[PDB]
Amino acid sequence: EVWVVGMGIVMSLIVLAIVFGNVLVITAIAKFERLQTVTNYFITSLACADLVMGLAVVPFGAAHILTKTWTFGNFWCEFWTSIDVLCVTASIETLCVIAVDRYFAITSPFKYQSLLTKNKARVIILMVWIVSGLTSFLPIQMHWYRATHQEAINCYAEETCCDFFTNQAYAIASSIVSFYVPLVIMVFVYSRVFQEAKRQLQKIDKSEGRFHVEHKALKTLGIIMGTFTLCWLPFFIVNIVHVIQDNLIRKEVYILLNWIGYVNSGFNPLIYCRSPDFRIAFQELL
Amino acid sequence: QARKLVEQLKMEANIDRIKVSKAAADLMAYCEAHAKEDPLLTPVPASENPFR
Amino acid sequence: DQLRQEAEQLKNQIRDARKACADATLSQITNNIDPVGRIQMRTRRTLRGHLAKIYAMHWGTDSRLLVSASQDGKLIIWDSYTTNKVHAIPLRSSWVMTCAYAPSGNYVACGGLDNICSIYNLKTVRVSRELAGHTGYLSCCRFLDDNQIVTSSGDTTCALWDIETGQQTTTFTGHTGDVMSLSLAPDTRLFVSGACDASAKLWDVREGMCRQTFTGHESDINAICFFPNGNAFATGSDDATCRLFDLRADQELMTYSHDNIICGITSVSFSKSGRLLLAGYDDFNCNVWDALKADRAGVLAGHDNRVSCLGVTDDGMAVATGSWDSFLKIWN
Amino acid sequence: QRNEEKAQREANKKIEKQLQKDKQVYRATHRLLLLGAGESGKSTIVKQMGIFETKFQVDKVNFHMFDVGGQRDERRKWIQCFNDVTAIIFVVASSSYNMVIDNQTNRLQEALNLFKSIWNNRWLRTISVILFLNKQDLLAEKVLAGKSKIEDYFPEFARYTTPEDATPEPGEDPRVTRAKYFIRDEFLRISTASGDGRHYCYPHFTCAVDTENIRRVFNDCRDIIQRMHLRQYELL
Ligand SMILES: CN[C@@H]1CCc2c(ccc(O)c2O)[C@H]1O
Repeated sequence: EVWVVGMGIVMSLIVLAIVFGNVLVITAIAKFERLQTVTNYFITSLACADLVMGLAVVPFGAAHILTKTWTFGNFWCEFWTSIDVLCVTASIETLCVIAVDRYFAITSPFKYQSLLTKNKARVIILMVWIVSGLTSFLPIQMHWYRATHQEAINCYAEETCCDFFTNQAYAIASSIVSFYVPLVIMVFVYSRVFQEAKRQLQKIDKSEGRFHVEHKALKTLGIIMGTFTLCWLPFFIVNIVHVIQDNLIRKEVYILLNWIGYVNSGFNPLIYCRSPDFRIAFQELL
Repeated sequence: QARKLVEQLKMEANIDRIKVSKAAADLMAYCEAHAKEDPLLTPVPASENPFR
Repeated sequence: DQLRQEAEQLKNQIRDARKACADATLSQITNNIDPVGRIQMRTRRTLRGHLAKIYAMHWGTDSRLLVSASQDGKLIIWDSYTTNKVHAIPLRSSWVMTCAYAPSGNYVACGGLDNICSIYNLKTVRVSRELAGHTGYLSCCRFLDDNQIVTSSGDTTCALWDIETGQQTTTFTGHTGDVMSLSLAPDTRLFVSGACDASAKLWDVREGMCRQTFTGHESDINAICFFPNGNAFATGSDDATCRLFDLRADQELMTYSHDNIICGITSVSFSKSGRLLLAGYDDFNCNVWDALKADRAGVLAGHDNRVSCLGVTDDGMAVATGSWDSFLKIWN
Repeated sequence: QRNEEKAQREANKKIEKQLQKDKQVYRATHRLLLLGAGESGKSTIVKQMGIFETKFQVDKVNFHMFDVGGQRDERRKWIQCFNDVTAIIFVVASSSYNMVIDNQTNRLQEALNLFKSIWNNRWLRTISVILFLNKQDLLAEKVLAGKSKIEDYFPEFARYTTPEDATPEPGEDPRVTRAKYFIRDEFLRISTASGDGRHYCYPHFTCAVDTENIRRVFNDCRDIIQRMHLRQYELL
């Protein structure tokens, strides 16, 4: 049982890190009024999504994988799956919203102070969570997601086993809603922002080239994008494949990639809370 | 010019100064006598506190 | 050149006399006095609604009402007990450097980078009178009564105004710097002012003449306030030192400074009993100084930017700090 | 009893609505400070584009410029009120390298000292400066004539060499170009050393005849806000 103990320790460390980071950033936002900013509202929404993930689906999923059987009821299986889809969709779409906000900030500086306001940030967050719920609770709870092959219906009939079997159409639609569309939007906006940064650096080199007066931009963009891309891209490509091809993807690989995607919730506060104000707030709190 | 300045200094010079011990004693006596009425120095009960 | 020599001789005589009357420092007398101990202050009410940084504030005769001035061009009047905005006054000039709430409770005056001093009638909210005549930015204004106001401006001269006639009744010249703040004595007879030069002077309102000059500081003076007794006053300097002067002894008594702070004091106020010298700082926090012992009692922190205003109620119940962060935190 | 509370609540609601309406305008406007040598450039640029406040809107963006009113003050304690402005517009007479105002060296050492004081001010550690070298034509006329020598008033001009990477005017004498770049390079040497990427200086060789200075100010403000947003994140 050494391997089981090691896996349990690893998942316990993962959930502890996720919960700790999320509660830290949320309480840093809540306690100090200086941190309350229109972008920080999106940061808070992402932190809340990651906190719900770490509190709900990481521990129950760990218990399921260690026990190899679902102790709780079928309704609880459905609710856990719905919460998982909700958390993933909300987190990724909130990352997309943050990217769009930054794109509007750099690209249109004069109109930024009017295009985004404190009142409309709440509307944007509500829309993101409503879309996540509609793509998560509506199909899962009203039972539209289920497949029809013998293994899937056998798993559905038995309340002991809780595993994800889904239709091709729902899998494709959920993947497009959750990851692929936000991925495209984020790639476009970040390419535009990087182009703007390069243009500004060229202007600076033109004005003050003689005096000493884009590695930083590349490093920041790589940290922001690669961590999100490397965590979720394999999971979503295999998610599309395993409904495209029945026997292409094994269950163990699917779960491994799903948990690799889960780790992105813990990684998010490190990426998005490196500002000096957040660092000072964290030092003051702890 | 400097005539106004020197006249002002002359007017300011003709003044009476008490010993610093007397002034310190007066300030200390005032602080001790009016110490009871100070809410910041001795916090008032929450019932008597208007803001709290 | 002979006049300069006479002035130097008079200054030397003044220094010799002040040294002669100096017998024992205030610390020597106050050593036997027990310290106030650690003082814990927490924000009771937080006032929000200012668009830009807050530069000045003034309490009312009743402790409920206070008026605040901000560079956004608004002069908001709050209600401390219920945390409500009684009035919000638009301003002709966005830049305002001072405000005052009349003892009668009816008039509010604010001035700024524009030379005009504007007085607003609360109970009638329009500009009752625009007081013009200065050639510099106003720094501090206080009300002698419902009809008389004294202002401090960027030029070296202060002035006493008459609201009914809108003219300078008397002007207080003879100073050598941009006056940064002034305070009125508990009786309306006297007032003092500190400025960019190290000198802080005392003026007699009725006669119009200067009486005493204190040059203890080594840099500019940004804040000033009388002791509640009215026979002493403490000045806040652009350096780290805050000093307390005496009118009767005509010299500095004690200096409030610490080696751990190098910023400049921007606001000074006294407690009702006079044993606490609350002084704002260019640092984001505020310090509370034991006046008689120069030992720090408490620290007032919670402002994200430098504190530019500070006041203590007439009954001594509340302390409010107005920082460049658009908030008015009321302490107790 | 309850009537007073209801009245205060209604007054607070009305005042809060008015404050939100005022915020909708305040957040969308930009404040600029027109600071510089008071003997040159104020009248021309203000016409081209205790206190004087002029508002000009370009590309549906509301700007608002404040002139200090020419308060004769060696020490500027009112400059701390301008720690939130979008930019500081500095106007310097580039043609005054020989004039002497109790007179300063050239009025240009005075301009450099003023620029250094503004640049290194504690309250202006973030505010960028838009710099205008007004009276360009008079400087060219002075340089063309041999009556006054720049190297006499400015010792470093003798060892100065024109920059290889430069954009001279389509029709300009080489000596005038060298003098213009020298005057520009003094201000940029002052600006680049103290700065740490928070604020930058934008030089401009403006002239009284030119009427496109509003567009230049708009572009510099856009670049200032864009660079501030980029540096707010780890980018740039
Ligand atoms: C049970 N694990 C689920 C299965 C499918 C899925 C996930 C997350 C986001 C989606 O859009 C999905 O379609 C995974 O977390």
